[PDB]
Amino acid sequence: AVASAYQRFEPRAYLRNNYAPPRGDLCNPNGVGPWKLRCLAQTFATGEVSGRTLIDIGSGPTVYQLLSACSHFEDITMTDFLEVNRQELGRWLQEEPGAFNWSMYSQHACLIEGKGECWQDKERQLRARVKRVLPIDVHQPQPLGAGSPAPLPADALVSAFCLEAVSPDLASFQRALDHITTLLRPGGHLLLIGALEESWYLAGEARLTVVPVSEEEVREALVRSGYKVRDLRTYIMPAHLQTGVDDVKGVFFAWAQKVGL
Ligand SMILES: Nc1ncnc2c1ncn2[C@@H]1O[C@H](CSCC[C@H](N)C(=O)O)[C@@H](O)[C@H]1O
Ligand SMILES: NS(=O)(=O)c1ccc2c(c1)CNCC2
Repeated sequence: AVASAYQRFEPRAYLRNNYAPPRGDLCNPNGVGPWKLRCLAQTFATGEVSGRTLIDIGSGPTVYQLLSACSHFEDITMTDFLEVNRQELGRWLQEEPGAFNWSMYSQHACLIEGKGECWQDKERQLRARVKRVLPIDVHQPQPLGAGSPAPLPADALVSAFCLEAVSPDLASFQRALDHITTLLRPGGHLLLIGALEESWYLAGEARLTVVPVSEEEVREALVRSGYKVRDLRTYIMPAHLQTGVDDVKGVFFAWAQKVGL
């Protein structure tokens, strides 16, 4: 019944808590922001993660996780359980009033990538390759998609801070991973980012209870679901980034392959 708590989820508060200074201050190279974008950028740059269709699971109200991705997939589908979030994304996609400002992130993605691209072009490219924002539920064996417009099976998947924040225990976690994995073409690639050893995090009046997982638990989970773990890294949270919006201990990044056998 996490969903019950997620009913009170405030997008603007979530964004403010996790993507605005200090955590949203990309100037310092030792912060999470740089780190996250760096993991994402290096991965796609290897050129091994490519295709036509890609799906972002539990996008929430954020778009940074697709910044380096849009360069490699022409059809991008973003998703999220809450309508509030799908709407918050819409504001940015259609450049509506009050949309969130992702400039710092677009810019840094451009710096790390090194193609001399300007942030305006990357944002316009991402906006262009995002075809639709679909509701989803990782708890359903068929992720809230009876007959979804989304091209299946997607060529790749990306998920940031979703699974561990929507499942109450390690098993819900494991099963949810199984659910989304079905959406992925064999030989496909998964890019997973999430909290390490986190039990709660706020979001306005919403106070989410979550499953504290370790790098090892994540690895085992990926393996159980049939992935070869291509790359798995962890960022330990510095004291200055440890605010009162949660109790994260670190952030992990995983690059996995749906092993076709
Ligand atoms: N059953 C479910 N299946 C999938 N997503 C769910 C869900 N219940 C809640 N969510 C979504 O879980 C997300 C957790 S926060 C996710 C973080 C976001 N991807 C980022 O990178 O910042 C929210 O957008 C929330 O609405
Ligand atoms: N500081 S951060 O940008 O790396 C980040 C992003 C999302 C979430 C957390 C932390 C922790 N709680 C889940 C949401």
